[PDB]
Amino acid sequence: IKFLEVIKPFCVILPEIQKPERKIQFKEKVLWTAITLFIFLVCCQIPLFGIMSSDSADPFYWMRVILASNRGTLMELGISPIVTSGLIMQLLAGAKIIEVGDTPKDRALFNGAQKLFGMIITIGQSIVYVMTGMYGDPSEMGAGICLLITIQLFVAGLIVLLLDELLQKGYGLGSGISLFIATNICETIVWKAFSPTTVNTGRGMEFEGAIIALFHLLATRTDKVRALREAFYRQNLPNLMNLIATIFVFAVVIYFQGFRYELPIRSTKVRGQIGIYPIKLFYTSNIPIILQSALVSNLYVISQMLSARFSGNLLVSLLGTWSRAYPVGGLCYYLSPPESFGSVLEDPVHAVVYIVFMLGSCAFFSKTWIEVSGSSPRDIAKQFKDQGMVINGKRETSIYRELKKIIPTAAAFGGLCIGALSVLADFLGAIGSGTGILLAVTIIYQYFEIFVKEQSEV
Amino acid sequence: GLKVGPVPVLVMSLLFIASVFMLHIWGKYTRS
Amino acid sequence: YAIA
Amino acid sequence: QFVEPSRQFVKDSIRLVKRCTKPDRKEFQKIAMATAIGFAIMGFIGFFVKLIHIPINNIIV
Repeated sequence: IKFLEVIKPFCVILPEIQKPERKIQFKEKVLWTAITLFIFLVCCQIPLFGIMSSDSADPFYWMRVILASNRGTLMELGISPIVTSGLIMQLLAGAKIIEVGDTPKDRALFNGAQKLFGMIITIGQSIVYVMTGMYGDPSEMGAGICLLITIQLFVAGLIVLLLDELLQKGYGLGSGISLFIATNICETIVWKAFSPTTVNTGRGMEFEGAIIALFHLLATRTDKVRALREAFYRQNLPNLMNLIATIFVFAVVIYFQGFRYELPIRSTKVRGQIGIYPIKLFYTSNIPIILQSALVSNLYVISQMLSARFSGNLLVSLLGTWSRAYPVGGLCYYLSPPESFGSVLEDPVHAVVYIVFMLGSCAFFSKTWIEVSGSSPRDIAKQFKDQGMVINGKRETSIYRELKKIIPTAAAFGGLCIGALSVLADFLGAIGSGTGILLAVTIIYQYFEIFVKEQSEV
Repeated sequence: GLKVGPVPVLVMSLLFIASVFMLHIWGKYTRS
Repeated sequence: YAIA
Repeated sequence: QFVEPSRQFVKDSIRLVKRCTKPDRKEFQKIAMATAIGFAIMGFIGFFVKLIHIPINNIIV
């Protein structure tokens, strides 16, 4: 322990959340979760003070769903401090610079180091965000205004880590990453259905919310048949078919989320402890969706930055050609969903490649994650040996072999299945999209599975 | 170090939220 | 996304 | 010869699904209601937070 010791004085200077005196009941853990997400939601509606012009094209638009970010607000960075600092912690632990340990004083030191790097990432990303050209020109903005925006994003990033740690310490129902990602996705879907925002294009005033539009169209046009057709088949604004597609995808993903292989196990050390070890089809809950989205979104940012500066280069053009900003050629084009059914017909190769990439990457990410997160059959077999658990119909030596048959298939096929559901949601035009809806369903199921876990104990 | 509870975090979060509102409210008055 |  | 790895994967995936425990009607509505409640809590709290702040942002900003 050499790296954690030198930064130890700098770790304790940040606020920490008190460990609960006793376990909080699930009733009040939901309430603190609701309070935590309410604070995050309020912070993501309050714009930064120093913004001069939010008119330029947004540079990080593709991570906004997976970073729980909102451009130009206090939640501009979103959960980026949590994701990046946690990544540095895993990379440092994986490469043996630091040790996570098990001593309560060592775990607190590990938490303090993660919080310290979250501030470093928050400050580093705040400067990068300012210099990207958003909020206006930094030279015209001024040193004081640019510094003030960094201060606002620094305290906001401190709040996110404080809110994230609040959920982890035992007051909430999980992590800030899962809660804040799902909260924005659920907020977006409800907004597309109930927003009172109205837009006029000449024909009249039309509500942006699909359900509000249906009631407005029926009343204004006196139960017109065309009003129902417009409410369901609206291309300019969200329509009811996209909402029905959203509900259909929710139902289908929920059905496959409940798929599980139930291993009948007994304990050999302490006899009488019998139970079921479930191997879910979605073995990796939503990591393949996050890993795929992060890979494509990060690749999009790199492609646009290289296209703007080093335009004309063959390698830059191969990485992606951009024409709002959407890919039209290069590698980034084949990683984007088809625009419409006509787009599939005119370019059948891109639709096939996108489906193959979406299924292949999610299947590959899922099977790779189990070899990193510690859910590989060898690591699960070791946990069985540590707890003395064996499978009913199999010998004590044949625990890893049976796990080798189920877990690698569950990860690879589960990632492929969760990759296909995102395509189906995208191809059906579901409000929420493929990544967002699948993220929302899987995160909510993690909260439901906590409820049944606490209920089963009682 | 300092170990605050869940309620101080809610208060500090609302204090920062109010401070940013004060920045805009002051900004409106100092520019108009 | 996660870039240190 | 990528056909054999793909053929084995399909056979293993088909075998896996047959031995998985599918949600019943009772199990489906328990997760569907939980997801609907979870979606409603996050979706509608955020809906009103965003709706409240539109006049607030206009007045303050």
